[PDB]
Amino acid sequence: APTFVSVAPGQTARITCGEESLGSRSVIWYQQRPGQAPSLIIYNNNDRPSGIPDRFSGSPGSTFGTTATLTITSVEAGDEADYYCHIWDSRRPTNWVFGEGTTLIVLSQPKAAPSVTLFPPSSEELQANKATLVCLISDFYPGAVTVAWKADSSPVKAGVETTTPSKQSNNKYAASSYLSLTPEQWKSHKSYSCQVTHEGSTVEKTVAPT
Amino acid sequence: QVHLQESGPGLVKPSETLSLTCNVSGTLVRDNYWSWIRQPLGKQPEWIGYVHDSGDTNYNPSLKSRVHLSLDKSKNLVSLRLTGVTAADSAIYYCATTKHGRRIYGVVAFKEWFTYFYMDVWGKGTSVTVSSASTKGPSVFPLAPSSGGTAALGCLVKDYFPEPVTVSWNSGALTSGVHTFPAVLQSSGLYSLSSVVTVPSSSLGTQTYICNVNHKPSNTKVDKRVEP
Amino acid sequence: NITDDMRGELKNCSFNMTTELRDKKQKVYSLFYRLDVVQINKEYRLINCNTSAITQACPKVSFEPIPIHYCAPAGFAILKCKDKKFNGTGPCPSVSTVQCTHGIKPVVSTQLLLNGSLAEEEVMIRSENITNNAKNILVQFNTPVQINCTRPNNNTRKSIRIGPGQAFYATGDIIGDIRQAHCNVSKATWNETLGKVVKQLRKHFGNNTIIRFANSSGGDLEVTTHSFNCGGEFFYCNTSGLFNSTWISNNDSITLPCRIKQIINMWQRIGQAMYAPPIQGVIRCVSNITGL
Ligand SMILES: *[C@@H]1O[C@H](CO)[C@@H](O[C@@H]2O[C@H](CO)[C@@H](O[C@@H]3O[C@H](CO[C@H]4O[C@H](CO[C@H]5O[C@H](CO)[C@@H](O)[C@H](O)[C@@H]5O)[C@@H](O)[C@H](O[C@H]5O[C@H](CO)[C@@H](O)[C@H](O)[C@@H]5O)[C@@H]4O)[C@@H](O)[C@H](O[C@H]4O[C@H](CO)[C@@H](O)[C@H](O)[C@@H]4O[C@H]4O[C@H](CO)[C@@H](O)[C@H](O)[C@@H]4O)[C@@H]3O)[C@H](O)[C@H]2NC(C)=O)[C@H](O)[C@H]1NC(C)=O
Ligand SMILES: *[C@@H]1O[C@H](CO)[C@@H](O[C@@H]2O[C@H](CO)[C@@H](O[C@@H]3O[C@H](CO[C@H]4O[C@H](CO)[C@@H](O)[C@H](O)[C@@H]4O)[C@@H](O)[C@H](O[C@H]4O[C@H](CO)[C@@H](O)[C@H](O)[C@@H]4O[C@H]4O[C@H](CO)[C@@H](O)[C@H](O)[C@@H]4O)[C@@H]3O)[C@H](O)[C@H]2NC(C)=O)[C@H](O)[C@H]1NC(C)=O
Ligand SMILES: *[C@@H]1O[C@H](CO)[C@@H](O[C@@H]2O[C@H](CO)[C@@H](O[C@@H]3O[C@H](CO[C@H]4O[C@H](CO)[C@@H](O)[C@H](O)[C@@H]4O)[C@@H](O)[C@H](O[C@H]4O[C@H](CO)[C@@H](O)[C@H](O)[C@@H]4O)[C@@H]3O)[C@H](O)[C@H]2NC(C)=O)[C@H](O)[C@H]1NC(C)=O
Ligand SMILES: *[C@@H]1O[C@H](CO)[C@@H](O[C@@H]2O[C@H](CO)[C@@H](O[C@@H]3O[C@H](CO)[C@@H](O)[C@H](O)[C@@H]3O)[C@H](O)[C@H]2NC(C)=O)[C@H](O)[C@H]1NC(C)=O
Ligand SMILES: *[C@@H]1O[C@H](CO)[C@@H](O[C@@H]2O[C@H](CO)[C@@H](O)[C@H](O)[C@H]2NC(C)=O)[C@H](O)[C@H]1NC(C)=O
Ligand SMILES: *[C@@H]1O[C@H](CO)[C@@H](O)[C@H](O)[C@H]1NC(C)=O
Ligand SMILES: *[C@@H]1O[C@H](CO)[C@@H](O)[C@H](O)[C@H]1NC(C)=O
Ligand SMILES: *[C@@H]1O[C@H](CO)[C@@H](O)[C@H](O)[C@H]1NC(C)=O
Ligand SMILES: *[C@@H]1O[C@H](CO)[C@@H](O)[C@H](O)[C@H]1NC(C)=O
Ligand SMILES: *[C@@H]1O[C@H](CO)[C@@H](O)[C@H](O)[C@H]1NC(C)=O
Ligand SMILES: *[C@@H]1O[C@H](CO)[C@@H](O)[C@H](O)[C@H]1NC(C)=O
Ligand SMILES: *[C@@H]1O[C@H](CO)[C@@H](O)[C@H](O)[C@H]1NC(C)=O
Repeated sequence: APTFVSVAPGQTARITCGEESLGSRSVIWYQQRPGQAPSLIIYNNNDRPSGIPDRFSGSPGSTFGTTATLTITSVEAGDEADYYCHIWDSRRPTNWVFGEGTTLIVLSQPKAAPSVTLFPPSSEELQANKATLVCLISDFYPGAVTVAWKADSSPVKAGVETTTPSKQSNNKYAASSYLSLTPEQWKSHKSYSCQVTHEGSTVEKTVAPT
Repeated sequence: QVHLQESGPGLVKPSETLSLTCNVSGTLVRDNYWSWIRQPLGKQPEWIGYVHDSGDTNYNPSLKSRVHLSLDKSKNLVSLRLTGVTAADSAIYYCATTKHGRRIYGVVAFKEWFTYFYMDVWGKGTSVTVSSASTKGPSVFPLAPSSGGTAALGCLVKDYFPEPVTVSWNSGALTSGVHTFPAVLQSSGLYSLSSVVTVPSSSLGTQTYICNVNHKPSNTKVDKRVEP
Repeated sequence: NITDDMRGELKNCSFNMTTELRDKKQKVYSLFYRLDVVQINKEYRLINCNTSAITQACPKVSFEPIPIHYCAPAGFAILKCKDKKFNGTGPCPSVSTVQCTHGIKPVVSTQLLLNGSLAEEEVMIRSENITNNAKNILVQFNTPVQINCTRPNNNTRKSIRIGPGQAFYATGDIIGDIRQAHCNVSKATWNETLGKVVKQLRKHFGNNTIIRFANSSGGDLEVTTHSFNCGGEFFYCNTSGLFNSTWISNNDSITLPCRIKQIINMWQRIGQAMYAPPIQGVIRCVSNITGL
């Protein structure tokens, strides 16, 4: 369902949305910055309102048998957002659902190394005398990782709770691994490890009590 | 300037009536068209319908027999009602002005044209989550900083039910480098998430990092200060 | 896509058909006009089922009116009146003899005379009995009235095969917008022509009289509408915007809604119904209104 178009800064980006044109169209384009509200970019095929630079152009709604194309000249880092389209065709009913968006990405991303972070249990939880090791995994593509905890050199069998990968408006997938232990278990072994196996590599980070 | 503000309950029980309100400032609600657009997490915006004076008001055929719109010209605001809500209505509802246009392709006189609508000035938007639950509260624990010139710092929301939990930093004064991870459903039936922030190690300050944890089903507002 | 006032007009009919072999049938669809079909108790039928047979016009021939000179054999002659005011009955002062008449195009049309001979000087009014209101009044123009008729429905010809040998040309899908045929008449030209005709009408029905124009009172489609042929298609245009006036003793185009019929029975003929094959491409035609 999701699509991506990666364009080098300063080049020209092209975005395809919606089905093929059947009659005279009036495609309305919208831009949705991550974490913000969709903003109007081009209405009536290729008419831009006040505030939108002339770098954003849309395909004329007079060509029968072609898809809606959004051309973005002089691609800059600020244009990295989602783009949706509202197809207004004279042969199709009123579309109450925007077309599937296309993500515009800054040039370059061949693979993403997972960024693991291991946190020891807090002193406030240790006074409530509960323990949980946290292994945060982010900025990894594709979303398919396996977490294996280690007590010194011995693997940990139970107490492992791992989330399912989930991308967030980028290639960055999210994954959290928790390991519930007791205050006696934490002070027992010398150090604990969080070995995360992603694709072909395995990153290992440790933690030692104080 | 045209300022739009959306506001609703935020939590609506199943099979209830969702009521939202779009406070408009800068213009009158009688001289413009008003449309509502909702958007689930990770999906494309779905047009709900447009309302205008003189009875010109249309809805979405898929939600035709459940949605109701109105315009309060005395209080200058836009209202919204959605009867028989389900889990599919949990989304971010936006309120936007609507300008009409006429696409002419034929000879005009033979009605060989069609009117297209487009929203130009949107609002901040409101979050609506549909859930029916008994209670419970979360336990927030600070994650002490530990390690290039950079350092990590975060919080942990342990044992809560149900989703979600809104976690902000310094009352929203830190949005660069914040990564909130999705919670995990343990075998006990309680969720638990974590939120980390990549900050430069040069933080003698003390640059007070206080994470704000909010859990609406329990009215949970927890301010936790993270210190090395 | 709607509204409810568009009344369809075009119907998308699906039906059986005999193929080349006399065994398996053929589930094919076509696109007929409402004037061509009629429901029966949605199931429809051709409007000419319980009237006569039907034959499809061959796509090779054309219905283009070409000038035809009528000539007389040896021993005969054709007399021609060459006066500028011959209102067409009685002695003619300047008579000439000819063997063959000028090129007369057989343009079959009603109400509006198309592609005819222009009159000389003043527009001419001819009637067998002016006091008789049952005899038609043929009006001949001096200046031609420019009329433009178009078919904004550039169509597809499906060649479905009713073998062995025979082949029916159905109407495929429409490429573009669903538009209806229409005819333009220049408002200024129509005003000057009507104002020039009413001045000749006052010479026979009293000098100081009121002449009011109304469209047809009713009947068949061939009389209530401007029936004619253009590009192979048979148009029937609404002439209610031309004959809607009231003249006392003393800048755009007028568009008229035109319908299209494929199954016709012209000359009030029963026994032979002709199916006009669909014509590909937008049909545009510019003609001269030279009389009424
Ligand atoms: C018999 O009489 C009848 C009735 O008198 C005649 O009917 C006429 O039929 C023709 C077609 O046969 C129609 O032509 C079509 O007209 C539309 C509408 O044109 C008018 O509106 C335009 C839009 O106006 C708004 O937008 C502009 C631009 O921002 C604003 O400035 C305005 O303020 C408005 O807000 C307007 O732009 C037009 O002006 C331009 O065009 C005319 C005509 O060519 C010129 O004279 C002008 O000088 C000026 O250049 C006009 O005012 C057109 O939009 C149609 O063109 C589009 O569609 C074609 C088919 O779909 C397509 O191929 C074209 O490329 C063009 O598409 C372009 O524009 C679209 C919209 O902007 C884009 O989406 C698209 O991608 C592409 O960029 C078409 O020309 C007449 O409207 C119609 N007249 C009436 C009164 O009904 C008939 O012709 C007569 N003769 C016969 C039957 O023989
Ligand atoms: C009253 O009097 C006027 C005055 O003539 C008359 O107008 C004439 O209208 C008809 C339409 O009914 C015209 O005949 C057609 O014209 C079109 C368009 O002309 C263009 O092409 C030529 C090419 O050189 C140009 O010079 C010209 O300026 C135009 O640009 C032609 O395309 C038509 O050609 C086809 O149709 C004929 C009949 O169907 C065929 O016999 C002919 O061979 C052509 O057929 C082939 O080509 C088709 C093209 O697609 C193809 O699809 C076919 O399958 C086939 O292979 C046709 O000639 C004419 O142009 C008008 N007169 C003038 C002077 O322009 C009115 O019709 C008349 N009114 C009445 C009621 O009779
Ligand atoms: C009225 O409705 C009819 C319906 O038939 C339309 O006719 C078709 O129109 C389309 C669009 O012009 C034609 O598609 C064109 O095909 C060309 C190639 O065709 C040849 O090659 C194929 C094999 O590839 C053969 O099968 C075929 O028989 C031909 O021998 C393309 O080259 C065309 O592209 C070029 O022209 C278009 C503009 O037309 C440009 O935009 C392109 O960039 C490119 O330069 C085109 O794709 C189709 O062939 C027509 N069919 C018939 C049967 O004629 C009319 O177009 C339509 N008219 C109007 C005014 O609406
Ligand atoms: C596709 O179909 C829809 C649905 O019918 C079309 O929308 C309809 O458009 C007409 C014309 O604008 C509307 O009629 C209106 O009625 C009100 C009644 O008060 C009147 O005030 C208006 O002036 C107008 O005449 C009709 O309400 C509207 N229907 C809906 C459900 O919105 C639409 O135009 C068609 N085409 C496209 C491209 O959507
Ligand atoms: C029929 O169509 C023709 C062609 O478009 C029209 O003639 C045009 O008239 C305009 C206005 O006077 C001129 O600017 C063009 O140069 C003319 N073109 C040609 C080819 O003659 C004519 O006016 C139309 N008539 C009607 C009644 O619609
Ligand atoms: C088209 O559909 C409508 C709605 O069902 C129906 O009432 C009508 O009879 C159909 N046909 C035409 C020609 O409108
Ligand atoms: C023909 O029409 C009949 C209607 O009874 C239908 O059952 C059949 O599928 C159609 N097509 C053919 C090829 O018979
Ligand atoms: C028609 O022309 C007559 C005579 O010149 C006139 O009195 C009248 O105003 C004209 N009609 C229009 C609509 O121009
Ligand atoms: C005349 O116009 C009337 C509308 O006033 C219409 O009902 C009638 O069908 C028209 N008749 C002809 C012959 O055009
Ligand atoms: C002809 O046009 C007139 C005026 O629009 C209309 O009242 C009448 O009903 C039309 N006649 C037919 C048969 O459609
Ligand atoms: C005829 O013209 C008169 C005067 O403009 C107008 O009031 C009337 O509606 C017209 N009739 C039709 C059928 O259009
Ligand atoms: C029809 O009228 C036009 C307009 O003057 C003229 O150019 C054309 O020659 C006329 N056609 C004839 C007289 O056959």
